[PDB]
Amino acid sequence: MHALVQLRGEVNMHTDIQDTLEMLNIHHVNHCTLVPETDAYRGMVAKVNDFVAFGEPSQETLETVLATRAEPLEGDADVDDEWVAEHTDYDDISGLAFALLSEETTLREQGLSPTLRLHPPRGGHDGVKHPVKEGGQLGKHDTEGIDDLLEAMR
Amino acid sequence: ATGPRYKVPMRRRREARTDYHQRLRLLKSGKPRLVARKSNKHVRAQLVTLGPNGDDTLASAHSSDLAEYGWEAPTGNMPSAYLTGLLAGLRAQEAGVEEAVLDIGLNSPTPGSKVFAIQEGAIDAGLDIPHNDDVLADWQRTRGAHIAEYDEQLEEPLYSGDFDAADLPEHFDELRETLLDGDIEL
Amino acid sequence: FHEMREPRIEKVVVHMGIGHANAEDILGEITGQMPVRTKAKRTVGEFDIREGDPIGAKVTLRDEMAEEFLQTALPLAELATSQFDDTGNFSFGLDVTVNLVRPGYRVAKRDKASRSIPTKHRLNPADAVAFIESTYDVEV
Amino acid sequence: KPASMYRDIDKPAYTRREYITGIPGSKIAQHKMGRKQKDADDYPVQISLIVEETVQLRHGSLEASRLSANRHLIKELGEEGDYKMTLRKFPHQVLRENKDGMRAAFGKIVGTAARVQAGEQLFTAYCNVEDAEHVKEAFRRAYNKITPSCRIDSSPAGNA
Amino acid sequence: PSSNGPLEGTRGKLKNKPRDRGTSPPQRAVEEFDDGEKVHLKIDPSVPNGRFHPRFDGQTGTVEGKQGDAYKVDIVDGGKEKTIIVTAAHLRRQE
RNA sequence: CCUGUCAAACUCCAAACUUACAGACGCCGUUUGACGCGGGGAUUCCGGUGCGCGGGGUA
RNA sequence: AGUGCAAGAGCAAAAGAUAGCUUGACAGUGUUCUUCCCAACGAGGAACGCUGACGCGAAAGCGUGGUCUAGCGAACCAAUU
RNA sequence: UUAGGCGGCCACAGCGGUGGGGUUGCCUCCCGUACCCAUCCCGAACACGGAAGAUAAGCCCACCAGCGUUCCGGGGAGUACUGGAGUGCGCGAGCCUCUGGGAAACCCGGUUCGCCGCCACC
Ligand SMILES: [Cl-]
Ligand SMILES: [Cl-]
Ligand SMILES: [Mg+2]
Ligand SMILES: [Mg+2]
Ligand SMILES: [Mg+2]
Ligand SMILES: [Mg+2]
Ligand SMILES: [Mg+2]
Ligand SMILES: [Mg+2]
Ligand SMILES: [Mg+2]
Ligand code: NA
Ligand code: NA
Ligand code: NA
Ligand code: NA
Ligand SMILES: [Sr+2]
Ligand SMILES: [Sr+2]
Ligand SMILES: [Sr+2]
Ligand SMILES: [Sr+2]
Ligand SMILES: [Sr+2]
Ligand SMILES: [Sr+2]
Ligand SMILES: [Sr+2]
Repeated sequence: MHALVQLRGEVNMHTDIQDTLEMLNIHHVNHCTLVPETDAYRGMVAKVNDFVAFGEPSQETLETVLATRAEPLEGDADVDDEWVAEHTDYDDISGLAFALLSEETTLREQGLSPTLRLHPPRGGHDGVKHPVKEGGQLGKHDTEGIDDLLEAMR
Repeated sequence: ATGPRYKVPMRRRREARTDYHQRLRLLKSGKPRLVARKSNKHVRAQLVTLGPNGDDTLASAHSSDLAEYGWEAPTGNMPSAYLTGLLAGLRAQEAGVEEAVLDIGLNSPTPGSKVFAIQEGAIDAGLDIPHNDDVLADWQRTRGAHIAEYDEQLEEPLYSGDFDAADLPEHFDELRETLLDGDIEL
Repeated sequence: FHEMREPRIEKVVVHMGIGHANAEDILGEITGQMPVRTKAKRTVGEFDIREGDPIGAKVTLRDEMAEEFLQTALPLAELATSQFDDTGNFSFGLDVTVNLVRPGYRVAKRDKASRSIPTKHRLNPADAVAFIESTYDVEV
Repeated sequence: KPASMYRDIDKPAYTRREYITGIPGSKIAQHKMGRKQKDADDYPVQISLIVEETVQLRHGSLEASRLSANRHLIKELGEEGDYKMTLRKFPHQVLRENKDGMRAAFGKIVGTAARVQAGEQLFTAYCNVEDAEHVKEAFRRAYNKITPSCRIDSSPAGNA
Repeated sequence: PSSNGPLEGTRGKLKNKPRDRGTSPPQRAVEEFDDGEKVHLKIDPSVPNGRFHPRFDGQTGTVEGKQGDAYKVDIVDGGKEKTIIVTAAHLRRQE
């Protein structure tokens, strides 16, 4: 399971690439979604590779982001362990995080919006003109690299 | 053979065994094919149908299995050819086949020949086959009369082994008589 | 093995390449059977622009007709090794061509499952000179 | 005519002589110099002139450089010296010039040039350890008459 | 294009690979398809008749009946539905 | 035999890629009716630039 | 090679050659595609049917002109069946 | 299939070569022209009639790789080329990095001297 965050805006990006992001439920910069590692999904992230940051987050990090940015399919009801327990097939955020990372369920299945609307990266990110290996923030990240980014955008 | 761009003919073409242009025209009918073939000593009739991995023979008769019904005579002649077609035809009727188109392969459409005798034989068995009566030898020749008269110009028996001296087209009648009959064990 | 390997005469082709015919008559007498007209191809400067038109005549003899002819024909020539083909043929002269071959030559002349004769069963100038020379005359 | 007009590969390959007429003759006198009756194998030293940039070289330049190169080898090793040099490229690319404004401008044929990718050997010489510095000097003169910068690379020759 | 005839720009698609040259096997020229069957359209260079417009080479239509021995194949050209008359010789079952 | 070079109107080879159809996933639609169909009203048929691929031309 | 003529393409028990026979270069009426990719537009063209009448072939079958893509013309008026 | 017929794929099947096989069996070569039929001339072929001989052709079985072909390994080569991205480099033609794909020639070693279907048959 990979966490996907759009880091580059829609202006001037190929339409078929913008549509791909929308099919992955991301319609804004800094919006994040969790995608199963399938051959079908793999082609999609590969196509959006130059306008996004992605990788597999750690259990803890996922839990931090879910607690802080997860939302109900509809409504403003805050999502905490109690919400999780009283609305999902899990006991608390941790149980959800584990099931997601192991690809057993999806935010939608559990009555949660497929998107995590993150905050701008505190302290800024590594730039959107170069990939990770070159010192930028675009492309596939380390579990640690992805964790660093997601946390800065908690 | 010569190089990368060299064009080798289809196998059945190299072997000089199948006229593909005639085959196509044959298959365009949608009907089964009464495959008439001949050897120096024997004659073969097959009812063939088209198939996924190749042709499908639904019924057949070889001049050899003629003795099986009382034939002590040679097998590379007119009476043989006719009766062979009739046997194959009869068996064809058995398996459900009702119509056919004559496929004489690489043989010539010579009037009165054996491939045409095979066809008259198959037709008499009740099979519907597009044909032309005036291209078939006349009844007597089919019976084997032409060979009787030849043995008339005797001085030395036409046949080596003794099946008879002046031969017998009447034997043709017996066998045909035996086939047209129901009892027969096809 | 030798029986189905010993050479034989397939055909004796006697022809007169003229160039415009009247000569048919003699060939008919010297050979014994009807001759055939010979047409030419391609236009020819030598007032031979007409494509299909009599220019020669030939006769193909087989079996007895062939030998009965060669009997009183070969004595008229002075056969030489050079005058022999690579297939075991030879012609002298009015032309007289002799086509020699082994038993099952038909394998390459029939309509069904025809096949080209293997270089082993093909006749040779050497085996050719012999057979012939082994019958009323001398070689070189 | 300046080379700036043709040195770049900014046009389709135009070589088909069945569709092109009036092609001027090449000014290249020879492609094989020195002792051509001998093999390059019979020599201890082999030095080539390598073009550093991809370019087109008009036949007029090939002849000037080759000439000034071989000319030196003749003056230093003799009109029969024990060496051999090869110009391995041929001017296949036909060039045009539109010599009436921009209307129907397809140019008339005016020459030929050889396309050379960077890193390729334009010339290659074979000599004896003695004349090694003479062949190197011939190339110094040759590359001064062709568009790109070149490398004088020494192939077989471990006599350093 | 310099001209607009039906065979304009068809050099490649209507030319046989050297070894596929010569009369084609009769089996596929006699093949029978059922209505509804998906069939790929591809003209056989060696077969003169029963062809469709070259522009449709590569389509994968649906047999929706026949006319004489030829088949009526349904396709969607861009956004427009068209019916193509074509003989088995230029058809192949899908999958 | 050896040795030196090529092709927009060459090809024994041969991509990336584009493309028909289908299944799967995704997204979307069945009160926001999608897809498709019929009808009313247009405007429009001087375009330009960057990037990629070009063709002409010294440019 | 040849296959009337550009070019590209097709063709070998043939689509080429020779021989013989024949007039389907036929009447009526359609389907579809093309013309005009997508996407509406005429004449013209092609492939594919049905009906009628025929030619050749043992027969399957082939023949809606020439192996395929150029060789074409509205309304009004006239002549013709 | 101890030799046959009709095929599908249409060279992995081609080219070339070696060895083996047939008394009433099979296929042939083979013998022979009264008939059906046949040759612009020839029973050569086509067609018909038939068994004295033969396994030399063909054919079938076993096999050989030199040429041609198919596929595979290792090398060439993740090279050549390339879809997506870049305030990376270069006076510039152009190049580079990241990401996703990925040859061809050729060399070397294997594979390939057909596979399969239906019918008939000591
Ligand atoms: Cl036969
Ligand atoms: Cl069409
Ligand atoms: Mg909400
Ligand atoms: Mg920055
Ligand atoms: Mg092209
Ligand atoms: Mg007027
Ligand atoms: Mg008039
Ligand atoms: Mg032997
Ligand atoms: Mg710069
Ligand atoms: Na004549
Ligand atoms: Na073909
Ligand atoms: Na029209
Ligand atoms: Na044998
Ligand atoms: Sr240019
Ligand atoms: Sr320079
Ligand atoms: Sr394209
Ligand atoms: Sr036609
Ligand atoms: Sr004979
Ligand atoms: Sr400059
Ligand atoms: Sr790969």
